[PDB]
Amino acid sequence: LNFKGYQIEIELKRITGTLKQVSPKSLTLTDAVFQGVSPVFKIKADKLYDLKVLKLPP
Amino acid sequence: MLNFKGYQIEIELKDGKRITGTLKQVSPKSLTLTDAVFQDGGVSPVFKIKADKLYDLKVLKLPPN
Amino acid sequence: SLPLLRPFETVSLENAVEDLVVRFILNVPPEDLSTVERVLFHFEEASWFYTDFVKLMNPYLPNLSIKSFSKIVIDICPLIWNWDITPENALVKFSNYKKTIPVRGAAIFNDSLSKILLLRGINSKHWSFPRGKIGKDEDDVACCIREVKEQTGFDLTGFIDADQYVERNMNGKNFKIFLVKGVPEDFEFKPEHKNEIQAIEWKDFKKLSKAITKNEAKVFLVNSMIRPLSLYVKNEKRAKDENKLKLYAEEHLKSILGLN
Amino acid sequence: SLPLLRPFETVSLENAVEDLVVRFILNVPPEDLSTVERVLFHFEEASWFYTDFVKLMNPYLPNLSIKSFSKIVIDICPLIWNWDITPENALVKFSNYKKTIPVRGAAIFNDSLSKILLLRGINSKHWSFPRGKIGKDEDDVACCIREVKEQTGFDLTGFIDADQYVERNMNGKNFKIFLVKGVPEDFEFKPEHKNEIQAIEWKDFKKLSKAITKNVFLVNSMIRPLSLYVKNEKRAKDENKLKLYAEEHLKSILGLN
Amino acid sequence: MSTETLEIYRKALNFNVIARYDPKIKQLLFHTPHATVYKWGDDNWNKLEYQGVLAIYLRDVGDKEAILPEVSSYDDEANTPHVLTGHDIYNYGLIIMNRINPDNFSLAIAPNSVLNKRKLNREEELEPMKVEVRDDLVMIKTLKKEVYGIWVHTPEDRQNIYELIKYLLENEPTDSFT
Amino acid sequence: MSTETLEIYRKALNFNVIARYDPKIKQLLFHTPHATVYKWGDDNWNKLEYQGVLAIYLRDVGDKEAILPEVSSEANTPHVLTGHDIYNYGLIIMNRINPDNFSLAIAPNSVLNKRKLFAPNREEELEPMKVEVRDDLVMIKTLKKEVYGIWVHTPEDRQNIYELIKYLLENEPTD
Amino acid sequence: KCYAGATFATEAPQVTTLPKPSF
Amino acid sequence: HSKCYAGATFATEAPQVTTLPKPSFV
Ligand SMILES: C[n+]1cn([C@@H]2O[C@H](CO[P@@](=O)(S)OP(=O)(O)OP(=O)(O)O[P@](=O)(S)OC[C@H]3O[C@@H](n4c[n+](C)c5c(=O)nc(N)[nH]c54)[C@H](O)[C@@H]3O)[C@@H](O)[C@H]2O)c2[nH]c(N)nc(=O)c21
Ligand SMILES: C[n+]1cn([C@@H]2O[C@H](CO[P@@](=O)(S)OP(=O)(O)OP(=O)(O)O[P@](=O)(S)OC[C@H]3O[C@@H](n4c[n+](C)c5c(=O)nc(N)[nH]c54)[C@H](O)[C@@H]3O)[C@@H](O)[C@H]2O)c2[nH]c(N)nc(=O)c21
Ligand SMILES: [Mg+2]
Repeated sequence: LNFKGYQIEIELKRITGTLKQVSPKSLTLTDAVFQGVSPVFKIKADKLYDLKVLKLPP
Repeated sequence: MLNFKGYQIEIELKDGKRITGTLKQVSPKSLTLTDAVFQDGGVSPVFKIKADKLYDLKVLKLPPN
Repeated sequence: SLPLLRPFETVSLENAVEDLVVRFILNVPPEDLSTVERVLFHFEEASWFYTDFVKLMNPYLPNLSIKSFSKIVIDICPLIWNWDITPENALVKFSNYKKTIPVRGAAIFNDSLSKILLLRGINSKHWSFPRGKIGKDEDDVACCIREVKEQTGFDLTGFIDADQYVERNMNGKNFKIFLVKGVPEDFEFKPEHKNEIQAIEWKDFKKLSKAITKNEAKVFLVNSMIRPLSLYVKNEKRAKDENKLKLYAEEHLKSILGLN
Repeated sequence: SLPLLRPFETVSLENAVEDLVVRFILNVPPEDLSTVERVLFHFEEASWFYTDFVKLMNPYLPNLSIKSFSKIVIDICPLIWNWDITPENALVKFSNYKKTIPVRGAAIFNDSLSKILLLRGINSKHWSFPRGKIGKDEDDVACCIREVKEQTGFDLTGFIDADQYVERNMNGKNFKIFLVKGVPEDFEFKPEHKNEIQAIEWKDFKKLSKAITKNVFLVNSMIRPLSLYVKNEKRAKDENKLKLYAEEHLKSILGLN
Repeated sequence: MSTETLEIYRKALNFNVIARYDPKIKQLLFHTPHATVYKWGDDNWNKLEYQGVLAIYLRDVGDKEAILPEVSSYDDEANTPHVLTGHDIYNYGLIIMNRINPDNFSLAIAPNSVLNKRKLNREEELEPMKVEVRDDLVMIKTLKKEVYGIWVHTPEDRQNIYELIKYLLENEPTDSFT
Repeated sequence: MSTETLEIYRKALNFNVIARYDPKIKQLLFHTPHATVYKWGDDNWNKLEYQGVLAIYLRDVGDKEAILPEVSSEANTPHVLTGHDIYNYGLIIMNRINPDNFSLAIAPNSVLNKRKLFAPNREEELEPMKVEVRDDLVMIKTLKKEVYGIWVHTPEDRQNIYELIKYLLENEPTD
Repeated sequence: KCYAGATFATEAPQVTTLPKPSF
Repeated sequence: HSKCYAGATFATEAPQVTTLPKPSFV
């Protein structure tokens, strides 16, 4: 049920990062690269148009 | 068939700007849409775009059939 | 974390019943002591607790049902029974109260909508969806999630869409069963409480639909809700296929043009 | 629009040559008459046009090699030949030119990466990729789609990634073959020209995977970089069943819909 | 090695060859080295299987009793034009000697002044032609309402094509223009 | 049927029962009808399996040889204290989930730092507790360094507990 | 005839809304 | 001997149907 650690991309500006946790309301990333790097990045589903996943931590 | 005419298409430009329209015809170099709506505002009955200016493309609906 | 003892293994039935009284009935907030029903829910929890835990800690205790349990409790701790109703008549009023409590449940589907997850209770009887009675000031999706987690051990947080549901009123009992898809048939479903659920099994939804269209079977609610269910699986399977064609398309278009 | 006759049916050989000369050499833009190598390509397409069509209309006509056809052409129309070099020496200069021309091809895989389509022309007897020479101002992809569509009769316009390829050089000749999958085995394959290729077939990528490791044209020189691709592709498909799962599930927990 | 000699031979042999396809050709009026054809249909352009040298020529139609010959297409297509039948009244012609297959591209050209004589059954289904040039494409609407688009290799000929066809439509035969 | 009778029976019976778990209980100090407990680790709260009435009580440690009992038989589970019984106060949740109750020892800061002044330094290493309220959650840093948060049902009690706990930490213990 | 169980049965908040200890 | 190509110089110069103007009489 957990997908934390998947390589994730979000859009509006595009953010790429590692999934720290997901809830119906909020999404957290680590080592987020900016279309800039940040150790912790907090984003809400309100500011997300779309989401895509490419790579897994296995 | 080689044609995807009637598919509902949404494309993106350099600043994440998105154009939505119905696929009129497609070739390796150019893409044509009808009734294109623009994210930042404005409609157009026919819209012709070159593959050079496209950063990503994704598809929404199938043709009504 | 101070070390405590385990008196339930070594106390007489009377002191064990007193323990259950301080745990379930004596210290609850005032609203839970307002009506016979509100407290009878606590009697019920205490009886279930006795049966599941303390009776298996001290095998010298007898096997009680909620009726005998209520008898003994009102015997040993008379100061908690505030009304002048026979505990039996109070029990009939309890069932009457339960009769009209909304029930929220979930029709649960495999990602390939071939099978649907159903369960049967201790009196095997028929099969139905995981379901439960609504709590105090609780949303229907919170109730559905909580009750399917207690009945199956599975959390339906991300899977529930609050608009896909079926609603049926049978005897003032308002049934609402949500529609969910994409749960793994892999998961091992255990109930949170024993003596509640007899069996938990997937059923072939096509064969089950043909079976409910019998000449006259083995099912509760699902037979009453079968056509909205089937409709849901039609839109979902068809939508999966359309997502396949769509994917084929977008990949081919990104081949005709230049992704790189 | 206007009803045109078919002179090729009843016309003498000299005049049929004249028709071909009008079609293919007489009226080409000057850019195509610059060198002997350039004009000889128009001679070549003209010869093929004679064999594939004109010989079919008038069976009373002779079978003409490229050499013989060139002879008859330069004899019947001497004004379209402005170099004093022998045509049989000009043919060897021609081959000196066609050996430095790049060439693009395709690795054709089914959904099951069991089979890979290769072709066998009449003379070689050793199987090889579907490929061909580049044209003027042509994307390598468009090139590949054109020649693969020619030899195998299949349009690859929606099956090619500009990044999944591998290239090596033989003798100054820059080769380049892309890697495609998902071609339908069911759909038939035919050369667009009847007289170019004998057989176009595929067998299991494994059944003759290591038949070449005894030590088959060109595919052997790029089997290892190809092998990496096919295995990567199978386990990436088994992965493909999973990435979808994760994607849609994460999408349902948010306002993606 | 002579330019003038080769020019003469080119015009002469082109005439000799086109004559065997259209026996009523009388004079070559224009020629361009390469041209590609597209047909308009389904509100879309469709590349046709025609490619080669293009020529516009005058035709002899003084005989008022000659009917266009009857040739079976023999099918060696998805969409093929209507081959004109009936009496030969078409002053001008356009042809593309095809490099792709042995079927050449053909368009008849008639002035409006000729086709509006229908007044006073007809074997003809003729409507005034149209021509326009835009974005370097030469678009033509034929006498039977087919719509084609010719793309000429040499750019300065594109306009030159348009201006010729337009002339041939506004005036009756004269033997007067390039 | 009399409010004064029922409250006395509640206090007396609560003491009688808690004494069967912590025999060293001496006096009930505080009680609240319902309380849920969470444990903190991995920078997010985890809801434990304890739920029910909460009681803060005084304990009897006049005896000095007092040694704690033992269980009849990874860091997710708490550490149950061993060694000398020197804990003046106790907190307990009477669980409605399963037979195991929630226990938290409470030793004031003075008694602890005074316990420091003892040669062996062999008895179990402890740490002064802390207590906090934030957005109606009552967080406690235990002697064993574990940190918990308590959600009490009755709103007025959320403050009360805190002050009381704080009181029990800051002051010397008697009566 | 409204609800079942304890009045406090479903009042416990989710961990995602709880404050950080910070001490 | 490099940069060499084959066939007619005009073989692929014809523009693709997606880039052509629409007639003003259809
Ligand atoms: C937690 N716990 C339970 N138990 C023991 O096992 C039994 C189950 O627990 P409930 O008492 S909380 O009962 P539930 O199943 O949750 O609800 P409902 O039975 O009141 O009613 P509906 O099935 S939602 O239906 C509502 C109305 O329609 C009628 N109906 C019901 N069924 C199954 C059918 C059917 O198959 N066919 C038809 N035609 N109608 C049907 C229904 O009768 C009603 O009128 C408890 O009783 C306990 O004995 C426990 N035991 C222990 N030791 N520990 C626990 O924690 C525990
Ligand atoms: C359009 N059309 C074609 N044909 C028939 O084909 C003949 C004309 O030849 P192509 O130019 S269409 O192409 P290919 O036949 O493949 O020969 P290549 O020399 O152009 O180029 P590479 O084979 S990709 O090789 C590159 C160089 O290295 C030499 N080489 C070749 N092989 C097999 C090997 C080998 O096994 N091992 C080594 N070490 N080197 C090798 C190769 O020789 C070359 O120099 C025409 O005659 C036709 O038969 C047509 N026929 C008709 N009727 N109509 C058409 O339109 C047509
Ligand atoms: Mg239930």
